Amino acid sequence: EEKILNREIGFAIGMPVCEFDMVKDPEVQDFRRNILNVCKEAVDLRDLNSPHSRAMYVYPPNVESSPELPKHIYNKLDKGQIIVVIWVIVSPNNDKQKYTLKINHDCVPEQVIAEAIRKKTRSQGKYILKVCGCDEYFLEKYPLSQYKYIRSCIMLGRMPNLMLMAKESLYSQLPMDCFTMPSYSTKSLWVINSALRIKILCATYVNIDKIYVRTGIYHGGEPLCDNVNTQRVPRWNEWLNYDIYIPDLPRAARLCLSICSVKEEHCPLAWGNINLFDYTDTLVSGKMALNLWPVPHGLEDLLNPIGVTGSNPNKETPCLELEFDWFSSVVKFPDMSVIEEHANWSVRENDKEQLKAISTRDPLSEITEQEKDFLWSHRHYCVTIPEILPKLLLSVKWNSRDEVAQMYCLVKDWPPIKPEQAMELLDCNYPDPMVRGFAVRCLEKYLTDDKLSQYLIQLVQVLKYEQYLDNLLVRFLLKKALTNQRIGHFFFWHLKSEMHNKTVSQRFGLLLESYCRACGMYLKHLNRQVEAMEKLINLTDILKQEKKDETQKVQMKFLVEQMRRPDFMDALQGFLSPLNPAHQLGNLRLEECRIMSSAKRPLWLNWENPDIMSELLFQNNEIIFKNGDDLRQDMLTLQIIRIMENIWQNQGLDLRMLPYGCLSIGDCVGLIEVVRNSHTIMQIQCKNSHTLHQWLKDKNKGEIYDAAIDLFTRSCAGYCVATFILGIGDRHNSNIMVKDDGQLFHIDFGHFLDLTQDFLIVISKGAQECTKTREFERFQEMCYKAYLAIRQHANLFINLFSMMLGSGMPELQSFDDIAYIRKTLALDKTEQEALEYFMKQMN
Ligand SMILES: Nc1ncc(-c2ccnc(N3CCOCC3)n2)cn1
Repeated sequence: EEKILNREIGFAIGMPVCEFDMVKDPEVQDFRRNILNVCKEAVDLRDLNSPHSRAMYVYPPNVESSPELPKHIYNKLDKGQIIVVIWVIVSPNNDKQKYTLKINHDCVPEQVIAEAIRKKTRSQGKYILKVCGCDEYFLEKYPLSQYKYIRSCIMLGRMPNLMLMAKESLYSQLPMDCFTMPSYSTKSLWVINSALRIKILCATYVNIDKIYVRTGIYHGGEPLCDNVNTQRVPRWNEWLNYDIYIPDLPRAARLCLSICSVKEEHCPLAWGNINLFDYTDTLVSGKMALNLWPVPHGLEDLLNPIGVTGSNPNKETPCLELEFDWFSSVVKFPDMSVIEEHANWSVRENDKEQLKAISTRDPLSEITEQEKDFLWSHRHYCVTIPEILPKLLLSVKWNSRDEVAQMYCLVKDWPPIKPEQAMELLDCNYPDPMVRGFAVRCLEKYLTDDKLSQYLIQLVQVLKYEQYLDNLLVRFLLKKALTNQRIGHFFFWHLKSEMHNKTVSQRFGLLLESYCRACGMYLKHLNRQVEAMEKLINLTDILKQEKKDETQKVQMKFLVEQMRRPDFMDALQGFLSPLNPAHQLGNLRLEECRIMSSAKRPLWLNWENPDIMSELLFQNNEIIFKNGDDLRQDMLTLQIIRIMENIWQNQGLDLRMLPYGCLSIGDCVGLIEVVRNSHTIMQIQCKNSHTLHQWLKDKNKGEIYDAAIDLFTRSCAGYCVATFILGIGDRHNSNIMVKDDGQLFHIDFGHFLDLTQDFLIVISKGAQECTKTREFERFQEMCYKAYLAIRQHANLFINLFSMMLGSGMPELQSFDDIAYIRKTLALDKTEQEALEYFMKQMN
């Protein structure tokens, strides 16, 4: 019954569900019950047009955001038509019959199926089209070229191989749903005319010269008043008085505490932050016990205002007891109507052009005090340039309820903005729940499932910035994960991979419980993925701890011996790939598995593809399992590279990049996708500057030589511009790879935000004066055009990095690290001045 489901949920999260039942925090138990509404809404969407809607949840169409094909992709077609191969399995003997078609690139799946039926019968709608070799279906009326698989075949010049499948054969393999409910289911702040005061009672569990408590009232990372310290001494029993009146406290105000140690040398020993208002909008009052957190490396200040809000779950840590005033009644933050009343009671063409100039500045551009006052005075004209909302929100004095009431009214009527601009309002700079709610509404209105999958790692990270467990953002993400299994799969893994981090364990564990309770039979597939990953984690841990010093041959004897055990073989075969759940990982080809001699000794694993038409895609799936490397920098880099490639493709610049798959599975463990038929530059050379070009010529003889040199040039141009803008380091010949067809790509992105002679000879087709050929001038023009196209999209890139500021990545800890892109992109210069800077760097 439910005891079975709770056991399976526990195995998926890596935490027994009864641990959440034991938590007495009312916010936790209210979240567990209230999130079930989102679960029921999603389950209802899945049964609305059953069984078609159930099939589209499990197998959502993998399409691009727009049906429009860029001019250079349309040119690859034959008079706007594509040649596709439709296969039909005609049992007995499982015989494969192919029928080749030449149809319009925008033909919907049913038109393609009808043309195949016509060609077959020359010797109605109870069929569906599947991609040969993987579990990807064409279940929706999109034009064929919009499907990522088809669009990928047009570019690349490959032939689409689709399979005509009986609609009944798919629907019968979909499970029967249940999603049954679990067993676990005043005065106004503005009338308190006193300044804020908080009593610091005593600190337990605090085993140099003296100790004191450092405190501050903050809104985001910005202090609303000066910091106040207790006396150096531990019992203080002292009331701390702040230079801020209670009615001027914004809704997202937080108390940031610290226990510091003392030409005096100061150092934080522990920190803790408390929301001044709880999840029910009640101002905190009475006694409270805050368990503090250890100081994170590289703090550079006495307080941590960006850090997680709430008491440390480990109650055997420094515990600071605090007392808040009680004003005889429960104090609440005023209703929207009350705020509206106070906002009302609070009240040139050269100026319109000055607002337009400020509006075009990037998120990290400095806005002077004169400019902040200028923007705020024209706050009413600003509703006509909606892209200026983030700049106007920074101009508001958040410690003044008169300005904040007026800002709330402007936000309540603000025109919707594009998702990439609404995402800037979801970083740590904008804590206000009305600002954050506006941003989420822009995402619900305009974010496609495609763009949501693309920006999933920033949206899962910005969940950590929410003040409360139940919020608009988490409800949006969970609804999208519970209505699109491809989004849900990555949503599950992005959360699970952070369960080891205790500052987020509770939030992410509760969110994972809701997801597992409502995802349906996919939980059984997720448990197989989790079980295979645990066997690999334990195995690689035994290798890196016990058999660490033994030889590679002795380690391989142990790996084969461990992997041949029944328990291990069953766990490592017949499960979906966490890198791409559309790929089934059948039988382990142990003869092809090897312990690599690369850093941290990763495992190169090879599994058969059990698809009946595996030969039309890939017969074997090769994945690297790594233990010891933080795959988060690689994830972020590969996401940026994919975004840069789309910016170039859509602007008509055909620069082909290779953002191979890379999923973090937990604490410094992950999977990396093996790009088939690839070799490092060092391998090509060790099997002189003219060696590389010679290897490419031996592999590509004839007309296919021109294609390989062109592809090499384009891919090389994209990676020179990308590595430049991002400041990617350690670009030696073992981190740069090349494919049989000339495609160049980089690997291992351990360094970010800080052209060999062999490539120039390949680009110039063999010439000795390579830097003087016309091919080098054409390659140089590609770089300049690629550089300027990305510079036009700088606000997107600055925002995608800014959302990663609180991930804990050593390379991105502050806005000074993101400022590296402001220098390479030369955002403080003109388009002509930036191109000349880039040209000087290239020359
Ligand atoms: N973090 C990180 N990322 C990638 C690697 C790595 C090392 C060796 N080979 C590959 N390749 C094989 C060819 O396909 C592309 C992936 N990757 C290592 N560490």
